[PDB]
Amino acid sequence: MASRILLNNGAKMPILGLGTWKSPPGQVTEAVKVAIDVGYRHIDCAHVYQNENEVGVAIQEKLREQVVKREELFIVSKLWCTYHEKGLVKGACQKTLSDLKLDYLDLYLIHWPTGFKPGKEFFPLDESGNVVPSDTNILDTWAAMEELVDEGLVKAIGISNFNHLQVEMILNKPGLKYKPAVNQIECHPYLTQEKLIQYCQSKGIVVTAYSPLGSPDRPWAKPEDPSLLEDPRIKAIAAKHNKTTAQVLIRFPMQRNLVVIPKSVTPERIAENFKVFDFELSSQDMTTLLSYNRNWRVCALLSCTSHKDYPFHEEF
Ligand SMILES: NC(=O)C1=CN([C@@H]2O[C@H](COP(=O)(O)OP(=O)(O)OC[C@H]3O[C@@H](n4cnc5c(N)ncnc54)[C@H](OP(=O)(O)O)[C@@H]3O)[C@@H](O)[C@H]2O)C=CC1
Ligand SMILES: O=C(O)COc1cc(F)ccc1C(=S)NCc1ccc(Br)cc1F
Ligand SMILES: [Cl-]
Repeated sequence: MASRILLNNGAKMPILGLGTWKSPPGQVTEAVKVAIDVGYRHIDCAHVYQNENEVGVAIQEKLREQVVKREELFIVSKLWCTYHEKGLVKGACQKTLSDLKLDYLDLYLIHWPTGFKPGKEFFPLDESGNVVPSDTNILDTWAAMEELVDEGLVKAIGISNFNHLQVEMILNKPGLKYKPAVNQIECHPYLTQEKLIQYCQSKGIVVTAYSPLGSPDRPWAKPEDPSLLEDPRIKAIAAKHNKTTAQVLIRFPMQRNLVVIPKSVTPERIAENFKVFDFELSSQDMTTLLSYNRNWRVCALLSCTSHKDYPFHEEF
């Protein structure tokens, strides 16, 4: 397959990127260096991951080494929930830029539709454990994102974890200046997301699939949870193609016209996960993988579920 997808800002985005959530700060610099050495040109980052400085060390070294040019990289980060305030968006973006050693981002996403009270804590709680909301809505936050484009800090803006009706609100915003380029959502065979994907694609938004391997390192994993990487039905498809289960799980979203961002800090796996451009899943394989949907999410959070903008009460 072709390696990049055209966005509605006119730029091209690599369809495979390296995820960095949970990548330890003492390992992520090497992970990103290895990734760039073996062909990755897209890194998915976020301020809340607490490792952007270390990701940036790698990016900067590979630019300095002239392994790559800046124009050939596609660096993504995300505005955390405690920075949904007109007066905080630019500084949040600029902190990310400073940490990543960059003068622009290729794509900057609203990480979640929910705004939280600003302050030092990423999840400010009341004494009963509910997240403390911000009164600032997704439309005013979007206008603040648009300003970043108009200041040259970011080349594209988008959204993440927005449900159908939240994407629609964005698209229906009075005075909308820039459409979202991307909606980054969880997507894998147990959470296939057909409805939200069709809605977004029909509107020209590119979808990025996160947790494509089912996030086995998620901190809240339980033993009885389903496991994509161990599912013998998926292992059988992999065996048939002489690929690993992870490689099937990465190729799957690619053939749905999605971008996909598997995370690893293991050099061998970083390389394995990139070797997904020389085989094709059949239509029958694709439909079979889709059939495994069970509406199972890695990323949900009870403390945020009353927030008026919490995204997953809607069907999609
Ligand atoms: N926008 C949002 O709200 C969210 C964004 N994301 C983004 O998506 C990225 C990917 O999702 P994430 O939840 O991290 O989980 P993934 O589904 O990418 O799974 C990562 C886990 O899979 C392991 N792994 C990686 N490659 C292989 C392989 N070839 N064989 C076996 N195991 C493998 C990793 O181990 P190891 O590292 O030890 O090799 C790690 O434990 C995140 O890192 C982040 O960048 C994720 C969640 C939410
Ligand atoms: O979010 C990430 O990218 C990956 O996950 C995280 C990454 C972090 F660095 C810190 C927390 C999370 C959590 S707990 N994320 C889930 C989550 C957060 C906020 C809301 Br609204 C709902 C929700 F489901
Ligand atoms: Cl963030």
